Parts: sequence; C-alpha cells; structure tokens
Amino acid sequence: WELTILHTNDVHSRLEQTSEDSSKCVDASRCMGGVARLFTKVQQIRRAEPNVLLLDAGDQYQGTIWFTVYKGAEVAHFMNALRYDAMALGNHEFDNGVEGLIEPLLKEAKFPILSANIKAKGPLASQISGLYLPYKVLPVGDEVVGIVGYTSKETPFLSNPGTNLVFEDEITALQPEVDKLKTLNVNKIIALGHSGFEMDKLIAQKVRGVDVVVGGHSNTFLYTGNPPSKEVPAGKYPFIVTSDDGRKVPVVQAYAFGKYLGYLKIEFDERGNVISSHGNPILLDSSIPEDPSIKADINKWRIKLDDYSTQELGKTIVYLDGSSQSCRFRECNMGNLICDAMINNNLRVSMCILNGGGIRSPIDERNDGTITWENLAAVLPFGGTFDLVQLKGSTLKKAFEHSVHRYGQSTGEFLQVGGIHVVYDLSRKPGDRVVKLDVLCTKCRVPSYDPLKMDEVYKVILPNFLANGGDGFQMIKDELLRHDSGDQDINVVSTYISKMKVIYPAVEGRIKFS
Amino acid sequence: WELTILHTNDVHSRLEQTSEDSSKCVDASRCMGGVARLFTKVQQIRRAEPNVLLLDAGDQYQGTIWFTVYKGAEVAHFMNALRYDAMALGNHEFDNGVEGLIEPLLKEAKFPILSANIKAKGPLASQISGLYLPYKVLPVGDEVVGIVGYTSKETPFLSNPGTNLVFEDEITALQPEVDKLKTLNVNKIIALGHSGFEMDKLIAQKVRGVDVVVGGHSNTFLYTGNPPSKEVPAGKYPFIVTSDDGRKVPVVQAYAFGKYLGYLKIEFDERGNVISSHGNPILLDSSIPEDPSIKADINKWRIKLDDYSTQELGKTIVYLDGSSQSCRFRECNMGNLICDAMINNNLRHHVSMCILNGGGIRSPIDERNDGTITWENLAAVLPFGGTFDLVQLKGSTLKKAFEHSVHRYGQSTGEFLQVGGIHVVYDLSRKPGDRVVKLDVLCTKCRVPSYDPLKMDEVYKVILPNFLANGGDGFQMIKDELLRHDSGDQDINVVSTYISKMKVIYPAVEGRIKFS
Ligand SMILES: N#Cc1ccc(Cn2nccc2-c2cc(Cl)c3nnn(-c4ccc5cn[nH]c5c4)c3c2)cc1
Ligand SMILES: N#Cc1ccc(Cn2nccc2-c2cc(Cl)c3nnn(-c4ccc5cn[nH]c5c4)c3c2)cc1
Ligand SMILES: [Ca+2]
Ligand SMILES: [Ca+2]
Ligand SMILES: [Zn+2]
Ligand SMILES: [Zn+2]
Ligand SMILES: [Zn+2]
Ligand SMILES: [Zn+2]
Repeated sequence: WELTILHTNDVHSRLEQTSEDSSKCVDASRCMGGVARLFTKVQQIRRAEPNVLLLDAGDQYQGTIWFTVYKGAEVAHFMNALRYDAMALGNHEFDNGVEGLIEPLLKEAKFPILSANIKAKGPLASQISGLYLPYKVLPVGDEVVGIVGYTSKETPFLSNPGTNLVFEDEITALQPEVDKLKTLNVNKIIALGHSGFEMDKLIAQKVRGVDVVVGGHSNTFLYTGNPPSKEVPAGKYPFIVTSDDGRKVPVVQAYAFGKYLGYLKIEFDERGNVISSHGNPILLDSSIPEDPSIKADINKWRIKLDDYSTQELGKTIVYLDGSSQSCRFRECNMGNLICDAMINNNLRVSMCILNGGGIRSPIDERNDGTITWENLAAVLPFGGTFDLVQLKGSTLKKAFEHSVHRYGQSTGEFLQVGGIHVVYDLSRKPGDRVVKLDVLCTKCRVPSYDPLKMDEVYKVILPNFLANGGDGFQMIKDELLRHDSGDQDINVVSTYISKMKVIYPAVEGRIKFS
Repeated sequence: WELTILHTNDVHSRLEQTSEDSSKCVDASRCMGGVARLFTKVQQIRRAEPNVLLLDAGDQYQGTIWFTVYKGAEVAHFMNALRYDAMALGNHEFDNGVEGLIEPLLKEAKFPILSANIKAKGPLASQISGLYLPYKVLPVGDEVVGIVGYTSKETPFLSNPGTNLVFEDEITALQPEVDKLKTLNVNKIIALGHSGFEMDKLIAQKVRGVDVVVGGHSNTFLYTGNPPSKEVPAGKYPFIVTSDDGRKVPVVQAYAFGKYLGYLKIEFDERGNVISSHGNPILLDSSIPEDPSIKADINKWRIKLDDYSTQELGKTIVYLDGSSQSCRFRECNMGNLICDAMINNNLRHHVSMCILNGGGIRSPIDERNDGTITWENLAAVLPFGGTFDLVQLKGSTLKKAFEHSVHRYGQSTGEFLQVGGIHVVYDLSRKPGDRVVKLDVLCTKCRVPSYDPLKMDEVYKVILPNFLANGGDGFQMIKDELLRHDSGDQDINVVSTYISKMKVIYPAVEGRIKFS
C-alpha cells in the first residue's frame, strides 16, 4: 500500500507569490510560491496518485500585512480552498492570544487542527473543547491513517498562549495517544508537529509506533541530489532515524514561506510497516502557473491591503539582509540598521541587543531603493517597543552565552548588536563560548571600546520582548536593575529611514568567530 | 653679557584667549593664552631685564575666523602692539599665496621678516626684493645680535608659495649667512626658523657659529622639572646639542596656539660664546591678567567676527577630538566624523571609502556648552576652503599612500591618515615602506557591504580632499597614479550640512586604525 504525503510548514502569511528570498514580489516573471501556485501543483499530484494527504506543520500565522489586516481569517479561507487534510499548531498560532486562535482559525477551519501536548484548564477548557484535537484517524482509500499532533514546549517564551494552557513534554504526551491508536487497530501513524528538526529526530527515536515524522519550526531544508535553488541542505530527503526498537523512521521538513511543496512516497506492508520511502521538496517557481480561480480570489482580498499608504519612507542602496539564515547565525546588516535606529531615536545610551528571532524578513534594493510600510511590516510585525534597561556586566555576559548555548539549530536567541564587539569560540562547551566582549564607554568624553567588567553596570536599549524573558532570556527579566518603556518598534525604524533619506548598513565586524 | 630671549611659534590665529585644548573660550575663568595676556607677561620681563628680544618662529597665519576675515592684517596689527623684534616665515604665511603675504604682512609689520633659504626668480624677484631678509643685525643695549631665518623645504607640498619661489636646503643656505655675519664682527648669532625639531637639532650641530636655535612647526613641548599642564615634554628646556665645532648649543621651542611664552636667559662671554643658559616656557593661565588696553582693542576687532551667524548648526554629546596629538598619531573621532560626512554627502546626490590627512584637521570642538556647534567652531577645524573629491585608485597606489602615512611616524607630521570604510593595522617595529601589516576595505561590487582584504591589482573609488589628489603632504603616488579625478563639494559646507541633518552627533573611536 502506497501513500503520498504533501506537506508545508512555516508558510508565515506568504499568501501571495514572493521574490525568491521570500520578500515582496516585484519582478513577477521570477516570483515563487503563494497559495495560487501551490493549488496548481497539489491538483497535479491528486489527479495522478490514488492515496494523497495534504498536511501543514504549523506557523501559518504572522509574516505580512495579510495577517496584520485579516488576523488569521485569510489562513482558514485559503487553507479550506486548498482542502488541507490536517494541520498541527505552531507557536505563531498564539501571537494574538487564545481568543485570536479560536475565533478566526479553530471555528472556521473545515479540517482537523492537532496538538497532543497542549492541555487546557479553568474556564477556557469548556470553551476550547473539540476545537483542536490530540489526533485524527483519516480514511485514505480503503485504509486508515492516524495523525498525531505536537507543538513546541517553548511556545510560552515565544508567543501569547496565556495561563490556561499547559505545554507538556512532546514525547511524554505523544506516547499515550499512539498507544490508543494501536489498540484501535490503526497500524499507519504519522507524527505531525512544530518543535524543530532536533525534537523531530527525538520523536522518531523514542515514540514507539511512529512511522513518519513531518515537522517545522527550524525552517529545515532537506534534499536528495542537486538542489534547485539557493537553500543548502542540512541532510538527505528524507532523513533516516533508527528508533530504539530498531526501525528506520523517515523525518521530513520543507524549508519555509511556501517556496517549496514537500513530497514523500511511502511503501507500507499489510501491517503498516514502512518498507521504503522516496521524494524531494518541489520548487514552486514561475514554470508552475498560478491557479486562475485562486488568484482572482487572492486579488479580491488584496483590495483592502491596497488602501495602505504606498508612500516612500526612504531609500536603501544596499540589500537589507533580514533572512533567518544570516541573522540567526551571524552579523547581518538588517540587525545593525535596527540597533543603530534604536540608539539614534533614543538620543533624540550607546549599547543595543536584538534577537534574530525578531527580524522576520529581508528588504530588496532593486526597486529604485524604495522602502514602504508594507516592506517594514514584514520585518517588524509584532507591535512591540524598544525599551531602556540597566544591566550588570555579569547579566550581559550570561545573555551572550545564552545567545549561542545551542548554536546551529536556527533558534531565535542569537543576538544582533550595537555599540558592542563580541567574539565567540564554538569549539568550547556551552556557557563558556564568549572569548571576547568589548563595549563602548559612557564615563568618557570620547567613546571607545573597552573590555566588559562583570562588576560594572551598563545601560542597554533592547526589545521589551527580551526584558520580559522572551527567547529564554530569563537572566535579563530576573536580574535587570531598571526598566523604562520606550517607543513603538516599526515607528522607530520608519522615523530613522525618513531622517537619513538614503541608508547603507554594512557588516562591519560587530560579531566575530574564533 | 646677559640676554633674555622670549619666543612664540605656531600661534595659528589664537588672538583671543582659548580653552586649554586651544579651542573656543567658553568658561573664561579657566581660559589661557591670547595676545592680551601675552602683553602682560612680556611687559613684566622687560621691566625686570635690560637685554630682551621677543621673537616668533612662524605660523601666525591660519587657525580661526580672525584670519578668515582679517587675512593677516590682525597679525601685523597685534604683533606690532606687542613690539616683536623679528619673525621667521612659516609654511602657513604662504596659504593666501605670495600676494597674501606681501600686502597685509610684509608691508605692514614694524619688525624684520626673515628666511635665508627662500629665493625669488621670474618677475616676482623685483616685486618681493627686500620685503623679507636672510638676516637682521639687532642692537640690544651696548651690543649687537645677529638673527638668521629659515623655512621648511616642504612648504610647496603644504601651502601656496607659487612657482617663482625656490626652497633651498636649510644648512646649505644658512652657513654662507653665518660666515658673513662673523666678517661683519657679529659674535652673537640666533637661528630663528620654521622646519621642525629634528631639523633644528641638525642646524645646531652642523651650522658653524650658531649660538642658539629658536624653532617651531613640530609644536614641540620642552620642559625642565614637573610640567604645569597636559603637554608631555619631548626633552629638557633647553635641549642641548653638542656641535661638530665642539660647542654646547641650546635648542628651544614653545608648543603652539600662544598657550606658553618661551623664556631663555643666556650668559655670554666678551667674545659671544655661551657660558650658560636656563629657562622654561611660561604657562599663560588665569594667574596673569589680560592687559586692559590690548583687551579693549581685541574687543573692537571682534565686532566684525560676531556678524558670522551664531545660529546652532547642531549638537555634539561627545568631545570632538581634532587635536594634533591625537589625529597625527592615531584614530581620532573628529577624523571619523569628517570621513563619514564625506561619504554621506556624496551618497545623498556608490563610494564606500575615505582617506583624510591629520594635517587637514586643525582644532577640537568642546561638548560642555550644551553641545552647540557653530560656523566659528567648524571654521577653526577646516579653514582652507578646499573641496572633497572623487578619485579612482589602484590597490597598489592605496597601499603606498598608507605606507607614506607612517614612513616617518613620531615627528607629529601631517601625512598620518584618518579613514572611512577602511580597516588598517600597522607594525611600526618594521622598516619604513613595509609597516602596513593588514589592509581591509568595504566591497562595492556586492549587494551587502563587508570588509575584504585589499587587492594590489584591484581598482577602488575613494573620497579624499582635493589637497591629497594634488600631491599635498607628499602624496606624490596619488597625484601621479590616479585613474580618475572629479571635482567635489566645499569641505566646510559638507560637514555643516551633515551635522544639521543628523541634529545630534556622537562619533566614536571604533578600531578603524590599529597598531601591532
Ligand atoms: N516570555 C515571553 C514573551 C514576551 C513577550 C511576548 C510578546 N509577543 N506576543 C506574541 C508574539 C510576541 C513577540 C513579540 C516580539 Cl517583539 C518578538 N520578537 N521576537 N519574537 C519571537 C517570535 C517567535 C520566535 C521563535 N523563536 N524566537 C522567536 C522570537 C517576538 C514575539 C511573547 C512572549
Ligand atoms: N602639493 C601641494 C598642495 C596642494 C594644494 C594646496 C592647497 N593649499 N594652499 C594653501 C593651503 C592649502 C591647503 C589646503 C588644504 Cl585643504 C589642506 N589640508 N591640509 N593642509 C595642510 C597644511 C599644512 C600642513 C603641515 N603639515 N601638513 C599640512 C597639511 C592643507 C593645505 C597646497 C599645496
Ligand atoms: Ca506502522
Ligand atoms: Ca658666538
Ligand atoms: Zn516558524
Ligand atoms: Zn515556529
Ligand atoms: Zn604650525
Ligand atoms: Zn608649520
């Protein structure tokens, strides 16, 4: 018995086709992704193959003005038009609180929404009953396939789920669900969820009964053979994990932003054991036509976003690299621009820290350098503030160690900086990787970089998200000596670009590796 | 027979009293120098000692809006009121060309103006004839004292003396003059000139018959004992040179900007040989009152200078270090500010690299006056009225410019480069012309700018002053090897427009220049 799995993850409000770097589509002839194109490819597979499932591994919420304006209503409408079979909750599904998940998405979706490790309590428990499920048993031809869902246990530190939801350990909560399916004679089981590639391999190894793992969160690109675009593979597609019960478990992910459609063909025996598997993500480029009916519908919804002011805030003569491949791994000029904008607005304090997890999109310079509100909203969508904090040298050293404590997994805590020169040695054990930390003096007439002192006190400008312990920055929230509310994030950056008129941020050696 | 030599050098238009860093006077209670205070000190010494000479070793011209507006007429007027006995020509006396030296200074000074190594040719020979002299024999009581002048051989690369003036080697030109003085029965000889401390010491050692050397140009601070202010001594006052003809020759200098009055008391024998010498520069601080007559006259002349729009151009929240002790020796934030203003103004109407000679940065700016920056504060930093131009350069040409930048490091010369979009590391222990150990530059043929090592065979677009594109400060490799040269915007206007745009400025020392 053969099953075809079609899968998307971390679409992040890319409803329309985009530029290859997943920023706004300008040169339409070379544009990729979007739901209109995705529908054409999905229909080509469904008409050719008998047993097909279309799955989403979370983070459809947040990314463009489509979500700023429609707040998830666009997600339910277009995922329904594409006839997704199941979706697992991501951390971004909680960005507008529980109320912002229930009303636009859970009540309007015509497909099951899954998460086995999220438990509701108090008054909310009765209100959210049946709105999301731990699993779904789906008929596929004359057979049945069990799909078990999971969501990152880190969601309370990344989003707004509130106090009436408990995030259990993924492996602990998934085992009673898989066991229940096996007692119900469901021999084919897919683990679909949003925790990242490292947790996906752990679920494949330790959750007895799981046949295939379909994940997201880490924007992992897997490929077998010569890759078709700029994404570099982290391993082969699928990635094979040998479980603790000696079975080969395929693990898959399909990058992010709807650029690719994941495609895996599984050969099962009569007892639901995986005999073999093969496939690859499919690049959704201009050679695949956008579906005419979906496009016409996308255009109708686009009218409300078209009333947004298309006025030029300013110009860039350089590419503004806000890609996660850069800003979560190294110094990126978008990070330097925002940290310099933060310092400049406040002086109208020489040090700045900014998590890569907060930088959500790059900005292209080829459209006569024009920067609009729409371009900026995709970079800074959370509506947070840039606040003043007083920190000890020891707290600052702890935040920089946390910045790289699990380097290489594409996590949000990596820090972009202003008025700070940091050197990291990744060969050293976690918590002892900062080899050099020089900061700009304040008690000096002429500013210059001096070694950080553990017993000294520093004034830093950072997002209110980090002062509140976001991205696991617990040492900031617990040890800060002062915290003053600042100006709105996007407004600080638009004001800076308007004053400067022409911007040119560079990678100047603020972050170095040994 | 006893003689007291009072001496100034590199006053650089500091007519009014200044802040101790020699920028604008704001907190008057702590202000120093100025001609009014100098007059009180000179008057105190003249009434105490019968045999006194007041000498200037050049570079009175250029430094503040006093020179922008009065163009040397303030120099002649106030040097006459102080009754200077003689002055040697400096490089800055040629900033407004030969016509700018002849009309307001040579024609109005009531004292001799000297230089034994400058020779006139062409039609100027007849025009300038006798306006400046190789020497002057001065009566001092019952005796006579010979004073021979000299000017830096480097002046054509630093100023505008023109094609009709020839600069000879100092030692070659001075010896025939000193020998002539001996035949004229002049047994006491002072060499007064503007070539720097290293040349002053060579003059003392090799020019037979010279008794004392009074110099300038290098802003050298000499002192015996504990110094009274922030200047660090380069040696004792006086510095003693053992001459080739077997004598002890004192060499003196008195820093710059009229902050100090050089004071040297000499004991001569009957044949004009130095028996002994002692003194020190006198710090002209608040303990010496300003002469009321000179002060009133200074206030009268300042009326026309206030007409300069006192409108706040912008604000600084940091000290703007444009001092020579910094910008001629290491990375200074005033240099970073100017190079950033040069790149920003050019990108307004892709050029990522900037070079700027420390010799072009003429004053710091203080942040304590509510951070206010005016046209007067700026005109003291950039007074030459030059432009910031676009040039195309080979990687080899740029590497050579950075080698020339540190080829004779430690003499406080102007060729040291301040940078923008460049990361340079020097190792001074190495031979000259092989001191540049690291040179990284910002890419231009990239979507994201980043630092990459310089390539000898590569071609770069640099913003620099027109002065450097024309071989100023000895940058012959720039003038001779550049591939393109476009005219730019006025230097001072580029910096003021940037400050007005930014509103609040805070330049830092970031590690653009490093030493190994
Ligand atoms: N503890 C805590 C905590 C404090 C504040 C918030 C505020 N908040 N409510 C919903 C979304 C946001 C929000 C706001 C701002 Cl300004 C953010 N910058 N980055 N970032 C982000 C989002 C996703 C990932 C993935 N990995 N890292 C991430 C970081 C942001 C989330 C949330 C939680
Ligand atoms: N070769 C040649 C050459 C080319 C151009 C000029 C222009 N020029 N005419 C008079 C004064 C200036 C002038 C203009 C500008 Cl913008 C200058 N920046 N620095 N600097 C300077 C002056 C003094 C010292 C001492 N040491 N280094 C110096 C450098 C400047 C002089 C002069 C000569
Ligand atoms: Ca199975
Ligand atoms: Ca003698
Ligand atoms: Zn995501
Ligand atoms: Zn996620
Ligand atoms: Zn001088
Ligand atoms: Zn000079």
